[PDB]
Amino acid sequence: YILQHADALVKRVSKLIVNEPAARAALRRGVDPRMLAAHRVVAPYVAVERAFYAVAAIMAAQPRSARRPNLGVSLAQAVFDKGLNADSTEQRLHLIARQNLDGVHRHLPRLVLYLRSDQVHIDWGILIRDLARWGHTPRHVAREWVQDYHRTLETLTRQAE
Amino acid sequence: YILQHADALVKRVSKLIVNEPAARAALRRGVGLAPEDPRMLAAHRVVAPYVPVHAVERAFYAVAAIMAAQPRSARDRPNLGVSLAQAVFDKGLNADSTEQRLHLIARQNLDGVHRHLPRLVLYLRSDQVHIDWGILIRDLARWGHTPRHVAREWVQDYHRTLETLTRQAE
Amino acid sequence: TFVDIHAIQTLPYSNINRDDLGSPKTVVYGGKERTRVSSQSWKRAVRHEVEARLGDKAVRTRRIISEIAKRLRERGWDADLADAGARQVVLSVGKKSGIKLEKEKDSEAPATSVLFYLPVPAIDELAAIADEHRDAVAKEAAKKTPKGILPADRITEVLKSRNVSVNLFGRMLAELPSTEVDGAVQFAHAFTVHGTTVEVDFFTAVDDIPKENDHGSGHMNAGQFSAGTFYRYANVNLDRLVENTGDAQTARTAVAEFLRAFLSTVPSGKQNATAAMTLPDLVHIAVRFDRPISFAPAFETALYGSDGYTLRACQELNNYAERLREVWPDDAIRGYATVENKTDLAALGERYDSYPALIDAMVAAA
Amino acid sequence: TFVDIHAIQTLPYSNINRDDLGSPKTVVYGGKERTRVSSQSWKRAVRHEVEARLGNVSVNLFGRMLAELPSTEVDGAVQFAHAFTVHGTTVEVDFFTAVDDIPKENDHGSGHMNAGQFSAGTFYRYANVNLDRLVENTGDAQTARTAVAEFLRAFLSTVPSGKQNATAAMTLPDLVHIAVRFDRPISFAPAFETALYGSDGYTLRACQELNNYAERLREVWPDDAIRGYATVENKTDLAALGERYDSYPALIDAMVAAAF
Amino acid sequence: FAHAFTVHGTTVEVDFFTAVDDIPKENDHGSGHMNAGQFSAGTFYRYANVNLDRLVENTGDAQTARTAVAEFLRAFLSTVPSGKQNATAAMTLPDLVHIAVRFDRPISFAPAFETALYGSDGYTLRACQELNNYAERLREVWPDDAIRGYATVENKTDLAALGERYDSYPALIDAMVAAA
RNA sequence: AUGGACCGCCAGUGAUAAGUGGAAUGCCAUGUGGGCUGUCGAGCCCCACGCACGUGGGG
DNA sequence: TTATCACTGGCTTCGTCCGCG
DNA sequence: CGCGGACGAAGCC
Repeated sequence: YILQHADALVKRVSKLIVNEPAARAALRRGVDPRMLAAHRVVAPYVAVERAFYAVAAIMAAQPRSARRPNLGVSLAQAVFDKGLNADSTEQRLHLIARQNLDGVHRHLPRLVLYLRSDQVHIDWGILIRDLARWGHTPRHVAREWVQDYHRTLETLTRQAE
Repeated sequence: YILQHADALVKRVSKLIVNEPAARAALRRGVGLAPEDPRMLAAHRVVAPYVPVHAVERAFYAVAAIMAAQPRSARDRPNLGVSLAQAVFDKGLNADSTEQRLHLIARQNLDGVHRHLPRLVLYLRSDQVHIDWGILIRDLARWGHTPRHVAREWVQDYHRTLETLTRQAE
Repeated sequence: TFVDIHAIQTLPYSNINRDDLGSPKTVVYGGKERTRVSSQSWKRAVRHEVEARLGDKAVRTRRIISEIAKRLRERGWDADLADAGARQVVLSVGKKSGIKLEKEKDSEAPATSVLFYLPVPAIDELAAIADEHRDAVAKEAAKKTPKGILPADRITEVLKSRNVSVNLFGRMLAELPSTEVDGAVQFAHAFTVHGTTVEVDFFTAVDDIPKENDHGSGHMNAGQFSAGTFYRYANVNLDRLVENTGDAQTARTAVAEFLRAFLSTVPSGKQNATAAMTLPDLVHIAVRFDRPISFAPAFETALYGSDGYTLRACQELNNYAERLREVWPDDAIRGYATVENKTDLAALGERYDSYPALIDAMVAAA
Repeated sequence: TFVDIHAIQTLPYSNINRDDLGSPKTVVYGGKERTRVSSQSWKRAVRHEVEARLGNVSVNLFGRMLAELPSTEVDGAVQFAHAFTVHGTTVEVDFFTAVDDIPKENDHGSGHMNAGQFSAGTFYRYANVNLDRLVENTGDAQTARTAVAEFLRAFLSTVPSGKQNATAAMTLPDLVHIAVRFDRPISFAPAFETALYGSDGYTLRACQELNNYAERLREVWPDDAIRGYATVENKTDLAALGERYDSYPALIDAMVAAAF
Repeated sequence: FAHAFTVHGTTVEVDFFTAVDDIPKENDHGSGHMNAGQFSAGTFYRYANVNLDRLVENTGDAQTARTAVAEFLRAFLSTVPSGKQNATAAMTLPDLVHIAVRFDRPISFAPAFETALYGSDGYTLRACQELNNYAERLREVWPDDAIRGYATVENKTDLAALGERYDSYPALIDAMVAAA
C-alpha cells in the first residue's frame, strides 16, 4: 500500500526538484505555516502525512552534487565504501532508534542530508514508508534500521576476505 | 543447527565479557526486556550479527544479556533441569520452593519464560551452579515452536536426575 | 425447536472456578492452552438465579434424612421418633431393603448415598406421609431391623414432582429410575477465544502485631489467576421442555427467565477478591429448527493477540455465522445484540437494541 | 459403484463416548495416542436420524435392526470407519464437585469430590456406501435416491449423544468430500498418520494435508472418480478434491445425481 | 474489590540506582556499581461492589450499615496502598468517580478498557470518554432503573451517560448512600 | 463377505471460603570538530511583425 | 486450615406373586 | 377371573 503513493512522490518530486527551481526552493524551506508553500506540490498524495511532507522536503533540500535496501544498509555501505566515521555514525543511529514520531523527523535530517552528501545511495520510498511506520510500530522500524546496518556492515566486512 | 551459532555466542560473549567492562555493562542493562526495546540497543553491537521464528532472536538476546548480568563470583549434554536438581542436592538450595518456580516456568509463553527465567537462572548461577548456556539458548529458541515440549523436558530432567542422584547415594 | 444462545463475555483477572490447586481449568484446544469455566459451575449459577427469581426452589442434597427429621420435629414429634420416622421415609423405597446409607456419623442422622434433587415442598410432603403413619413408626422403632412401612407408590409419586430446574436441567436418581427426568438444556464449557497463560500472583498476609521474625525472612504463598474473553454457548430443546413441564406457557416463562439468567449470572469464584461481574459483549440467539449448531470451531484457531480481542472475536463469529448459513441453508430465526457499534454484523440476523428485547422477541418467535 | 465421504469435523471439549472408565476411547496411531469416537456409536446415532427422517431400506442400507430377528440380510453395504483425531491429544481431566445444599455448622464439606476425563480435537471421519448392493437389494432406484441422499445429509448433521448435556459438542463438519469411486473405496486416514503439530489450530492445516494426499493418490491411480467438496472456508483452494460447491446439501445432491 | 489495572499498556521501567559510600575510597568512586530497581506509571481503573443486603445482615442495623458504607466509599477514594512511597510520593486522587446503585446486579466496566489505549497523547481524557461511551452502551443494552451519578475533575466533557453530576466526592457519596 | 456380519457406556454434579511484599539507596569525576572552497547559446508547435539580424502574440 | 470422595448393570430356568385388564 | 409382568430360589463365602 503506502509504498505505492510513496513511489508517486519519489518520481514526481524527483522531477520537480531537479527540474524547477522555484518549487525546489519552496519545498526545501520546510525540512506550521512556513511549509504551506509545499502543500501545492505534495499535499494531494498524503502520522503518514508528517512522514511524506518531511521526507519530500528533506529529499529536496540536498545539494545538486547529490542529485530492496533500507537506510541501515545504506549507512553501513556508506561507511565501508565512502569511509565515513563508523563509531560516530554509530551513536547517531543509536539515538534515532529511540526517538518518537516527532523526534525522528528532527534528528533524521542531519544524518540523511549529510549521508546524501558525498553521494550515498538512499532509497527514499523505503525511508518514507519507514517514517510512516513510526505511527504504529516505532520500535519495530528502529530495530530493522539498526539490524540492517550492523548485519550489512558485518557481511560487507566478511565478504572482503 | 541453532546450537552452532549458540556456541559462537557462548565463546564470543563469555570471552568478550570477562575481557571487557564497558561491553559487559552495556549488554547487562537489557535482561528480561524485548529486543525491540531501545534500552537494549547498546547490546546489538555485540550480539545482533549471529541471530540466525522471531522467538529466536528474543532467545539469543535474552540469554546473552542474562548470562552477562552475573556477579564475578560466578564467572569462571545436560539441560537446565538436571543443573537445578544437582544444585539442590549438592549446594543444598531449597528443593520444594525451586520446585514451584520450575512448575511456574513450565507453563509460561515465549514472553513469559524470559520474564520468570532471570531470577532462577541468575540466582542459580549465584553460589556457582554449572549451567550449559548453549542448551538453554536452544531451549529458549524451542519456545517458538514447541513450548510445552521443552517445558516437559526441563521438568522431567529435573525430577529424573534428582531421583537418580538420591538413589545413587545409597 | 432448538433455541441456541451464543455469547462473548470478557472477564478480567477473574479465576472464577478453580481445579483442586487453584489453577483455572484449561483446555488444550487448537493446540493452545485456553482457560475455561466448567459447565457445571455456571449451570449451578444459572439455576440459582432462575430458582431465586421464579420463587420455586429445588434442593440437591445428600442429607435428606436430617432435614425431614427437623420438619417432623417441628410438627410435634420427639427427636428420636423424628429420626426413626425419617429413616423409615428413606428406607421404604428402592428394590432392596432400602436406599444405601453412609456409615452413621456420631450425633447426626446418616447421609444418603446418592444426591437427591427435589423441590422443597416435596420434602415437606415426605414429612407429612411419614406423619400420618405415626403409630406404625412408633411400633417399628422398637424392632432391631425396622422395615419400611410407608407406601412405596405414594413416596415414589412424590419424588417424581418436578421443579422448573429439573424440567430444564434434568435429574438422575439411580435407585428409582422411574423418577429420572431428561434435561432440556445443553450447557457448553465456556473457554477463552485466545490462548491465555495462567498469571501467578504472589500474595502475603500481614500479621498485625509487630515482631522481628514476622517480617524479613517470612514469605507467603502464591495464588494463580487468569483473564480473557470467554466464548459461551447453550441449547434449549423446546419439544422436550414442553413435554417435561407439560404446558407451553410455563415452558415460555421458563425459557425466557433461563436465557435472561444465562446472561445475568456469573459463577462467583473468589469474587470477594476480584469482582469479575461483567455483562457479555455480544449475544446471538437463534431459533434453529433442524439442529443446534455451536460456533466453537470458529475459534479453534487461536487469536494471535497484541490488540483487543473483543472486536476481532465478534467479527470472527459474524464471518463464521455467515459461512455456516451459506453452507447449511436454513430458515432459523437469528438475532443479536451487541455493545460495539463499529460493525453491522450482517450475518447474525436482525439486530435488537437490548438483551431483554432480544430474548422476548426470540422466545416469542418459537 | 461406491460413494464414500470424508469429513474433518471438529469437536470442542467433550466426552462423546467413553470407555468402561471415564476416559474417552483412544487409538494409538502414528506413535501418538489420539482420541476416537467408535464407529458403532456414531452409526447408531446416524441410524436414529435416518429412520426418524424416513418416518425396508434401513435393514438394507444398514445391516439389521437391533431389535428384529435376523432376516437373512445381516450385512448392510455401509462401512463406518472409526473417527480419530488428526493430532495427538492428551486426555484432559476435569475435576468436579457436587454441592450439598443443606449446610451444617461446618463449612464446605461438599457432597461429592471426583474427576472426569474429557478431550477435544478435530476428528477425521470416514464412511463408504456400496451403491450396487443397495440397488440389487432395494429394487427401486428412487428408494436408493432417498436412502443415499438422506443418509448422506444425516451423516453430516448428526453427532452422538454422550455427556452432551454437560458439554455442548454440537457442530458441523468443516470439510466434506464425497467421491463417487467406481474402482474401490479409499480412506484418507494415512494422510494423518503423522500427527500434525499444534499451537496454531488444525482446520486449515488438516484441509491442506488431505489435499496433498488426495493429489498424490490420484497421481498413482488416475481414475474417472466424480468428486466434489464443501468447506466453511473460502480462503484456500483444494484442487485435488474436485470442484467446489457453495454448500453441503448442494454437494450431496450433485453426487447422488452423479451416481445415477 | 477488583484488581486495579492500567488502561494502557505499560512496560516496566528499570531504574538504575546506587548508594554512595560516604567515607571516600578512591577505587570505589570510579567503580560505582549498584543494583537497578524497576518502577512503572499509568492510569489505573478501579472497581468495587458493596452488597447492601448482606452488609445489613452482618451489622444487623441499617444505620450502622449506612455509616459503614458511606465511610467505606470515602476511604476507597482517599487511601493509597503506600508501597514504596518514601522514595516516590504517589499520593493522588482519582480523576473520575462513578457511583451507581444497581438493584438487579453489579456490572463492572472492565471490558471497556480491554483494548489498550494507543498513546502518544494523554490517556486521562480518552479513558474518561471511553468509560462514558461504555456506560451509555450498557444502559442501552441492559435497561435498568439503577441510580447513577459521577464526579469528575476534567471539564472538557459533560459525560451524559454517567447520570447526574455532583460537584464533589463527599457530596456524591452522601447523595448515593442516602439514596440507597 | 474375515471368531466375523448387527452393534451407544450412559443418565448427574460450585472447588469452595480467607490474604501488604514490606523497609533503605548521588552513576559520580574528566573533554576543540577541528582545518580547505565564484554557481557562472537547442526551447516543441501555430500565428503576427520584421531591416531574415531577429522582434512580438498564443500554447 | 477442613470438609467432602454415588449409584446402576450387562449369570442360569422357571414359578410365584402382584398389578392389570 | 384371567393374563401379564416382575422377582426370587441357588451356586457362594
